[PDB]
Amino acid sequence: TEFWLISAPGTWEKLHAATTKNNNLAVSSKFNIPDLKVGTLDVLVGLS
Amino acid sequence: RLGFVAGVINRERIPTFERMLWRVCRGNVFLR
Amino acid sequence: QGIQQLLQAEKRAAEKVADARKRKARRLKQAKEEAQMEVDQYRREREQEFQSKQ
Amino acid sequence: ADVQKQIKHMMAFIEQEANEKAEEIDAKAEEEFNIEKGRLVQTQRLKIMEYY
Amino acid sequence: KQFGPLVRWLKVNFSEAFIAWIHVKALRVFVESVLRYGLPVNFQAMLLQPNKKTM
Repeated sequence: TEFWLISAPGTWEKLHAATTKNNNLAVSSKFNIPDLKVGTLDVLVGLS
Repeated sequence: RLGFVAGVINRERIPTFERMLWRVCRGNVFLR
Repeated sequence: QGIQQLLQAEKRAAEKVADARKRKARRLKQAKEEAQMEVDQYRREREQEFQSKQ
Repeated sequence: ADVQKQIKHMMAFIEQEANEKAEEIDAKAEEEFNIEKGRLVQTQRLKIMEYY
Repeated sequence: KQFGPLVRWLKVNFSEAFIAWIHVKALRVFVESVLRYGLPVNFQAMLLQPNKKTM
């Protein structure tokens, strides 16, 4: 079994349901993650 | 605060440098 | 045409970062003058017992 | 066009760190404003407690 | 006597590590989305599902 996880930001959350209209590709579930702490620019790319 | 660095490069790879430099820093640059 | 508008935002960010240096210093100089209320508290607290025992 | 999008990302990234680095000084102005008040009050009582 | 003790250990530790890699993939998905896209407040969150032979 394989998997693919891709986020597509900018309504904008309704175009993700348009990927579910292509029935031969994927079901396009939401899989929401909560809001995390931000506030870094050098440490954001250093954590990558 | 900071964020200025000056250099020079040849024109035979200037289009190939700015295409690769954007994908390495994940954006967040202004290369004129 | 974008580098001139970018450097003005960091120059606006310099005084906002210095406003914190004008806010941390403001709460520190106010603390050294509000510490004299402890001197005025113990002076009235000692004089009540330096007369009932005198 | 697309280069104006990266200029807008730098305006939101520089002002975010200008809000984080200033609020961290305020959180240092919240912990040390009482830790210097509690240290000076305990010090001021001891200069009178010997005189007491 | 060590079969049931280890099978009870591998059932709870591998499920913890698979959820740990799932949490690290979302940390890798929360990263590289505020740099590829703009960061006004937060980017729009979305995910996908698997597929077979039509990739």
